[PDB]
Amino acid sequence: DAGFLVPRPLDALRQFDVTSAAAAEIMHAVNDAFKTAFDLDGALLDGLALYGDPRIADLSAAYLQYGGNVVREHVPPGPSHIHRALQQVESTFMAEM
Amino acid sequence: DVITNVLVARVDPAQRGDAAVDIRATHATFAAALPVDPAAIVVAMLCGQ
Amino acid sequence: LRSNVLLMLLQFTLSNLKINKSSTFTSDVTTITSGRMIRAFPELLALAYPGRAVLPTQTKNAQFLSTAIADRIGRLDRANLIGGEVSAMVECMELCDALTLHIRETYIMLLRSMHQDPTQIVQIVNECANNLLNSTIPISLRP
Amino acid sequence: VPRPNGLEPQLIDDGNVPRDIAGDWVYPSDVLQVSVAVFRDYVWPMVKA
Amino acid sequence: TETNLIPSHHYGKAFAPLFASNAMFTRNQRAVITREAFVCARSAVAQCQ
Amino acid sequence: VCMTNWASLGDEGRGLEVRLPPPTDSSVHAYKTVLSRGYIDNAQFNPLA
Amino acid sequence: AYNGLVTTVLSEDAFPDSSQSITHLPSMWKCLFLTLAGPMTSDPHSPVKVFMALANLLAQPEPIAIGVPGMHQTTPASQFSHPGVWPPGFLNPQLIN
Amino acid sequence: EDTGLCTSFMLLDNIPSAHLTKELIGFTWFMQMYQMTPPLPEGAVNRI
Repeated sequence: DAGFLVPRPLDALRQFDVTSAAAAEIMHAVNDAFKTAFDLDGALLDGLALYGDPRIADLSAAYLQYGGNVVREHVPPGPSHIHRALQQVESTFMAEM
Repeated sequence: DVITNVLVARVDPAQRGDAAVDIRATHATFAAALPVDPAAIVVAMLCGQ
Repeated sequence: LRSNVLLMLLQFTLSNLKINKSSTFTSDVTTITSGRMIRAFPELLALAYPGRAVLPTQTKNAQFLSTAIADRIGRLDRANLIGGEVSAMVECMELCDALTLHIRETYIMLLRSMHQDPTQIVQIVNECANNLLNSTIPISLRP
Repeated sequence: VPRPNGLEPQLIDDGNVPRDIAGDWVYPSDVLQVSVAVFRDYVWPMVKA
Repeated sequence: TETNLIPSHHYGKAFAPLFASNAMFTRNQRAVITREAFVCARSAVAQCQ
Repeated sequence: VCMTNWASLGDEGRGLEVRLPPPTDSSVHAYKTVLSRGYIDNAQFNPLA
Repeated sequence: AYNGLVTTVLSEDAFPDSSQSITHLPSMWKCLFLTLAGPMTSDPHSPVKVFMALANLLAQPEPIAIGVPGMHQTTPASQFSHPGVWPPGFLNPQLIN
Repeated sequence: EDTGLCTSFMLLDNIPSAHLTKELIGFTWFMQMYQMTPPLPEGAVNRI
């Protein structure tokens, strides 16, 4: 119910506050829906479900120099298409469940 | 200016609820330190036509 | 009796000189707690958390459990440093009492007193060896 | 809560006060799930009548 | 002695298997129990007298 | 009834479907994807997930 | 090419041990090969891991004041892994007589 | 390491409640009747 700010149309569906241990099994079975559909080999973003917090937002990489400097390179995804397709299915489920 | 660490942040550190530095922070150097033999590099530096 | 009681509470103190170790805090998916991360041990799970009880009929021990505050259960404040590693410590509210808890905390305090940083252990060993052998301790956060 | 002298076995309100069954209740789902062993024997037989 | 020896090198090799283990602090860890047993005996004798 | 690719005619495509049964039967085996393994029967879904 | 993901470092075995002095002949052939294979590695402390590897050897022929607190002239040259441990004599040779 | 509830005072029942089933029933609901181990122990008198 906290975390990242996506438009959530499924919201009256009762769901408890997902902690980091429970967001693993959500994130693991979503990246297992891309390895079954597109049949990739190798990691394909599943690393995000085996350690650390799965509620990732704005993934970024940085290096800390010794002289008190840190170069964050924020890499966000550009246009997203399946998520644009998912948000219309998720807003049709609340219309016709 | 010599780089000390390389960190991957799932969420930028101003907004993450509980600090979770990347695990690569724990390593002594800033990457996977494979050792190399300097007496094997120095053969390929002095020979090699 | 005083000499026998003091030699019994010495055995009460010494048998409690342990370190509290954190097991896994699995979330509760059922509707009894719903989301508050309890501590799944096997017949001790229903004996450690009286807040998670089912009270079908108004019995005298279930009359007391009706006043149990529902949020005061499970972990409260996971203090984890490194993402992907073990947490440093957690603050839970299980069935443990205060008297035994106080003894256990003191034992943890004792270990902390006789513990030095890695910039001190290498400054002890290299001085206990008269700098014949000087050693390197890596400079990265051992949590 | 069952009462001893034949007085009907009532159940607990929201504010923890035993009100009688024969009325119209509003069981929230969570409650039904943790009391279906006592829903099925006391209040739901007072539904079918 | 040996002819060409370095006394800061020959001791660095001979004291090598000593400090490679944490047996140097067994005498240190034993002292923190000979203390706590001593106070809890002096407070156990003198609380009976 | 939502039976995805019921009228397909191309190739295998992607091994993934939501073949919901009609509501005369029980449509419960497609709502136990995430936090519903082991502790639940094959005739009920967890409403908290 | 993959620097930052994986950095090759000099081995902790082919360093001359700091107890050994430079009068030992096969302990300077380990230090000669260390300097020639110095810039080949992508370890950013390979200046200090090469420079202090000599200064471990002649640590009584040429005694020096390694100004970092905690690190003594004989401290082995695999210890210098952080930029705070770069000795101030190395950063400016005017502090070395 | 302990890995257990750091308690030392076990709530026990030394005098069990009667499982009376012919005369005078419904007065005593054992927790175990519904298949659950009760958190606080049930007995006529529960000592510590």
